Amino acid sequence: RAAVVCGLGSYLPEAVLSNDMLAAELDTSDAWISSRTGVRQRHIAGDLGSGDLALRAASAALASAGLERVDAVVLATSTGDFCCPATAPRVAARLGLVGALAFDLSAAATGFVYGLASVGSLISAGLADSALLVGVDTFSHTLDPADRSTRALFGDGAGAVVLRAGDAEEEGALLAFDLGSDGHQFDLLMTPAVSRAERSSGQASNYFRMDGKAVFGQAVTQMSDSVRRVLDRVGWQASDLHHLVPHQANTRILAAVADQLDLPVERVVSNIAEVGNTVAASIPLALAHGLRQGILRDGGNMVLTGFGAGLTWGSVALRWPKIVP
Amino acid sequence: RAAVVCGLGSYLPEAVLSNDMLAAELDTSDAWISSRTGVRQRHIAGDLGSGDLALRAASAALASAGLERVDAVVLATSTGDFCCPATAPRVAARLGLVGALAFDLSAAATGFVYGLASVGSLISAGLADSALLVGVDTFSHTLDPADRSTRALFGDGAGAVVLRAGDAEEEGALLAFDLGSDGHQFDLLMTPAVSRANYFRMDGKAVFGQAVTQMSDSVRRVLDRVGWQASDLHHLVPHQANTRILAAVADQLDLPVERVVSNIAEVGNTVAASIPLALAHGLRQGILRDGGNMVLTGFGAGLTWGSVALRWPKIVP
Repeated sequence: RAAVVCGLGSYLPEAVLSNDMLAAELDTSDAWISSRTGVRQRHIAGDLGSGDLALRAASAALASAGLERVDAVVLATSTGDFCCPATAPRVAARLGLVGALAFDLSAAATGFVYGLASVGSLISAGLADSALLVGVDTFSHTLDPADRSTRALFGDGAGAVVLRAGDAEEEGALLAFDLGSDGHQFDLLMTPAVSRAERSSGQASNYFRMDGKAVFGQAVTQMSDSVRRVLDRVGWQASDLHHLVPHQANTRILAAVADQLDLPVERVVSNIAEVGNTVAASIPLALAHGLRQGILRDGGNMVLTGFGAGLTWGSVALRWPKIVP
Repeated sequence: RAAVVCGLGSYLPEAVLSNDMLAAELDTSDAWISSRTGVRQRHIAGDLGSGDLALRAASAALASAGLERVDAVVLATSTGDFCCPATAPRVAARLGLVGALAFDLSAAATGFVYGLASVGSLISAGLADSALLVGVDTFSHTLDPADRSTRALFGDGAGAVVLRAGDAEEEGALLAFDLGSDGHQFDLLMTPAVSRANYFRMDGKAVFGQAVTQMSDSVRRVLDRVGWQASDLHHLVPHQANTRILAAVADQLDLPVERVVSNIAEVGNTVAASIPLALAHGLRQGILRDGGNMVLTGFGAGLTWGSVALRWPKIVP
């Protein structure tokens, strides 16, 4: 009993932050923003929360799958609408799926990969026959207004897939996983929790921070090595890969991952220039981009891979199924 | 391939807020608190976060299982140490684990039950051979200091089990599940995210009816799935919502309260930690029957609910 991908959907908020806007706001330049990140625009949730974005992505994903019900709704997010409860139950209800198994999973930029492991396993174990997994984050709400580095990189969005029970020989079946963590380096990427004083005031200044230099080099190796492990597990060489869909960490990181694997860079699916780094949403948003562009091959050998806060990392191998755009 | 419970552990913070202390601070009474909630004391985390409590609970559960290591750590919590990342990776690291599969799961007071489903399924599907599940919450950090209802009810703590790969015939095997939600009713139990430009609140009256009805129905559904009647249960171990809710669930299910495991008087309502802390209490008291028919059940914010059936295994304290 396998878990099979059978639907894809996504949603990006309407508002866009350009380099020109960001340069004007923070008294910097267009050059600096592109140079450092290669990101030219990022979508900004504004008054919308992760729940709102997830709802739109999930509805589109259900239409894609040709299904009007699923047994489970899981959100991979670090930017839930509340501290308590999870966002997933509300999203499930707003999809007309009251009664569904629903919860949020926290694994930062590796959330979508961990999400696939969790939902895929629920289906394989017989606790659900179908599921929505939504990778969604609204990191823009959590950025320091004065910080040009993070504001240049991060954007908001949601991407969703539908999984169903199936056979391991079907296109879209999740074939092998690599999953890990290194909590010894937990402090490298962080958005602190609100203090009790901040909760009392009704104002928090708990902003996302990252050690950019320390994150770059490690991110490349972490994802490259994780891909290699899953390639070895499924019996593929790097050359057998048609599609590599990494967490869109930064512009340089994506090509650097290909370099380590001696994989042609053109095989890396990337839209980081148009949407920025959307954390848990990055992989399914990149998938949606590939599908829009007709890049994704029916039955093509594919690996999805992530690395992020925790630290966390992981990869999943599958053959890409026929998905309705 | 089943997931089998093979260890139990817990940790309560040292500090205790007694009814007498709370009565003194908010000008109420032991009588009012005990009548309303059934709570007589509760443990308060203070400077310790959920990560600290989870580490201690986890270490105890490993020792209970006779293991130094497992493949995975999941924390069921709504009060993690950070907004990003999860707390589970740090816990796994400090336990000396090897690149653990690690994340936090959010399902409020149903978190332990959802956790067993997620962790159990990871094991059953072959993604892990062993795992720690920690139900941990420090709700005291999120309560309004002037709110007598929530401060009377909630306490802090962590409880953990070890699960391992095994056979469905083994004692401790997770036998059947029920899991659900109703997000249309999300506003009944809530801790808002704080704006960067908000304490926990509950609608107690509305929550009471839903807690009783959803926990009762969830148990009935899981009983049907495993093939037991309520009268076959040796133990029901519910989320410790409050004493009146547990009594109403027992009556609704035609269960004697004597078979409902509860330590809410001693630890209060600890959200995700409530079920494993109740199990720990039961084992301490010598109440738990070796191989006994057991259902764990939760309901909470989301709204969420769910139940798991298993035969309780021989765990040596």
